[PDB]
Amino acid sequence: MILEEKDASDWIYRGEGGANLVLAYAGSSPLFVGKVIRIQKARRLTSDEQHLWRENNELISSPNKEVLEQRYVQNVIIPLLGPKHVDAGVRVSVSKEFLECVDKKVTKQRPLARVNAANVDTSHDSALILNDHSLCISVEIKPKCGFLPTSRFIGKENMLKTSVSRFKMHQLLKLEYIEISEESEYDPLDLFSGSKERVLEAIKALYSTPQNNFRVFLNGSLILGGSGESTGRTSPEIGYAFEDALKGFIQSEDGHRTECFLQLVSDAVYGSGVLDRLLEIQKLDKLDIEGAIHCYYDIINQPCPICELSLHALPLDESLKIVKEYLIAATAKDCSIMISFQSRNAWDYVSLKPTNQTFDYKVHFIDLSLKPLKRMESYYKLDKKIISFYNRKQ
Ligand SMILES: [Zn+2]
Repeated sequence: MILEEKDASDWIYRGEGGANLVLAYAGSSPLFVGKVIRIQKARRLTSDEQHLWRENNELISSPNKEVLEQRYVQNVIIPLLGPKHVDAGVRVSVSKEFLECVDKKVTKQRPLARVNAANVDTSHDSALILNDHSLCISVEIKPKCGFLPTSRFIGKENMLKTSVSRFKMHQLLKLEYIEISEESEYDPLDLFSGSKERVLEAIKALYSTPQNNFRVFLNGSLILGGSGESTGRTSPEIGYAFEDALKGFIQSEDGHRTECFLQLVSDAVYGSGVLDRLLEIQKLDKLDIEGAIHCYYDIINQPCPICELSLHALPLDESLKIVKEYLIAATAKDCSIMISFQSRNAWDYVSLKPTNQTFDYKVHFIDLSLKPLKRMESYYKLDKKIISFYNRKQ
């Protein structure tokens, strides 16, 4: 396997983040049918991190960020969340001339949002081939953190943290900085509750105010939510079009499909059990950032600007493990959930009782980033800004 210039006519632009481009397969080859390709963009491990991750040697010995992320997903994440819901991808060889071709294609096809985005990195010789999770109604949920901290290291001035989800508090700061059109009714505690009624309530809230937490795809094309944490509450107009976009797929009368869809997503999520395993990893944040931040300053060997005498007394081994676990928690807190459906016709699944319909589903965790050690400082600063603002507004 080696991709090159004539193969580049087989891939269409799908999307991108800050670091990677995603192209979908448009060709015919039984090899890449239902596959996407992840290509590194140009930009322009540290020893501490190498010391922090020393346990997993392959990770520290990775020659580039692509390999680093794959092995983090494969070697650190998969043992925690299980292979069933995580696709780490298959590395493929790529030629410089393939990449140079993809470059020209991306600059011509990128949406307006992305017209000045970074070039493809043409020095690279590898890309990642992954299953297309959109291929089918696809539902992407960014759930955020689903528990309330109880930590001893949370001081008396910050006690609302013990009472009010980090998400709900953040909404107020977002609304202050004019980043959202209004407060979302979504509560992660509901979604992670293990309660059927509460999950459905969460899904309805996500549908109503998607922000950047709820997107729905038809065959990989956005039919709800999308670019705009800033885009507002689902309007009559948007609601109506979405209802119609569901026609044929959900077999109910005009106007009733949306409610069946929401039920379907709710049943899939609760049924799958995927939130429980995710919640466990979020809870690898055992101390709260207000605890874990002290351990951080002991790893980078610097006086602590926060000072918790006992956290600084720990042996180095135990500090490394705590930050390590916080950082893995941070992956789980910031990942997304992709639920893919297809309807069975009369000739893992969910049923709708009024419809008499059946739906295959698959669930994957996506967006599983390795968090750089240094980010602890910004984890702390954001945390301090969130609570003081909520405190100030109470
Ligand atoms: Zn300290």
